[PDB]
Amino acid sequence: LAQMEKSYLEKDERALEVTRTVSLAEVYAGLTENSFILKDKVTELVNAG
Amino acid sequence: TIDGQPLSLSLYATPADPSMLLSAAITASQGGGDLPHAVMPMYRFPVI
Repeated sequence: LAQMEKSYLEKDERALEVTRTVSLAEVYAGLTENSFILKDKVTELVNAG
Repeated sequence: TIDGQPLSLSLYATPADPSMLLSAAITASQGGGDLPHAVMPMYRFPVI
């Protein structure tokens, strides 16, 4: 336990904490294969389930 | 004597005394602990 604890304390560094906000409509539009508009496909798939 | 026994008595040699046994404790001297390389951790002073 002291071996593993000392290894954790020697190998622990701070961070690089990156938040990436991803809009799925952009990914569905830039799909480059059967790409679509999300707001129309949702009402299409809801009214035609 | 007339019977062949000697007039002058014999010499009595002294036996050896029992010696005193001796022992000893020889001692060794190994090196001390040398300091390793220090690493800086991520926590503050009361935590470490």
